[PDB]
Amino acid sequence: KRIPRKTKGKSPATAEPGTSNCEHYKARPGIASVQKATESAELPMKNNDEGTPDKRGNTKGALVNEHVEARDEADDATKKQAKDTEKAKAQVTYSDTGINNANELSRSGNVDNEGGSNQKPMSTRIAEATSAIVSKHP
Amino acid sequence: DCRISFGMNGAAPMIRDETGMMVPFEGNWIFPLALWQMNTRYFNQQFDAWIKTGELRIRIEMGAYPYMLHYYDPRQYANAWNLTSAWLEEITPTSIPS
Amino acid sequence: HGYQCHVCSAVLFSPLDLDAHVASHGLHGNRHITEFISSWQNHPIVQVSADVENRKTAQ
Amino acid sequence: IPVERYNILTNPDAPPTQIQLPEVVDLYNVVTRYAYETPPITAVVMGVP
Ligand SMILES: [Zn+2]
Repeated sequence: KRIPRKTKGKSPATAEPGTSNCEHYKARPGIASVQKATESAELPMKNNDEGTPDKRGNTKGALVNEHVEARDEADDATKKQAKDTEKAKAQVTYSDTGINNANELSRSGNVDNEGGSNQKPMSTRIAEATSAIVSKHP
Repeated sequence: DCRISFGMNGAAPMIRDETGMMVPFEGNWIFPLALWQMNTRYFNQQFDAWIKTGELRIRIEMGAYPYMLHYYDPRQYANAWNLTSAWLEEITPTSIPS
Repeated sequence: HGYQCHVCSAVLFSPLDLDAHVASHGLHGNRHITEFISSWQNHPIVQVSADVENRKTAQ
Repeated sequence: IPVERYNILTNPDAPPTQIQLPEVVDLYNVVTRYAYETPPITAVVMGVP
């Protein structure tokens, strides 16, 4: 037996009564509508791996500041909110709330897990650290 | 409270009482109409074979129901399954026919 | 008419289909994940994995 | 041939499930072979009056 992987890996007696096919009863809330509504809630949410390292060593993601990332992150989620229940402007907004939330932070590739900045990736920093100290033949 | 356990290896399939008793598909039973309505399809395939040839009898408590009539000739043979099974099929969780 | 299986009251068609169905209950005759069948309407609902390329009446 | 590995062949008084697992790994053990079944989720759903 073989089962495929989803991800990419490392390498004439009787004829009884009772049965019928008439289908008199119809679904009162509607089975197809409840199917289509249950589909969207069935989905697990996405992750973010922002600030987390890859295999090579650097933190993946953008270069934008953390709070600016949180603000336009909420604005992009408001723009996504506007597309469902199609309107010009969204009604249930995430940005432009009446509350001052200015000390909020979300993850981005500006930082590493050490604490320092990430204008230069960790792979090139390690490469220059080990290449500052070499010596050749006579 | 009613559940239906299947019969295995020749045993008769049983159904549960309000007193918590398992009885075979035989005898004198009393149903409310709403029970048969809410399970009108699963009970047909389990019960209709035992009403036609077997010895099972059901009193369905309804109260009020509209009726129809069909006359037959007492010199000729007459059977009522083609009307009775049509009614027992067309019972629906929303509606019943006459 | 199509003939049924007495355990779950499902409208089976073929003897091979019945002998494939009864193994879900556990008897041995002579694939998908969930099998829910109702009691007041003729509409069984089954679930299948998300990568399989067909979904002909399949969740 | 390493006699310290093939224990239950060479030891005349050894129980068949004795493993010397912290000290030496050994081949020729006694494995339990299974054949299970994984049935699908099933439920007959019936309404209450
Ligand atoms: Zn079955």
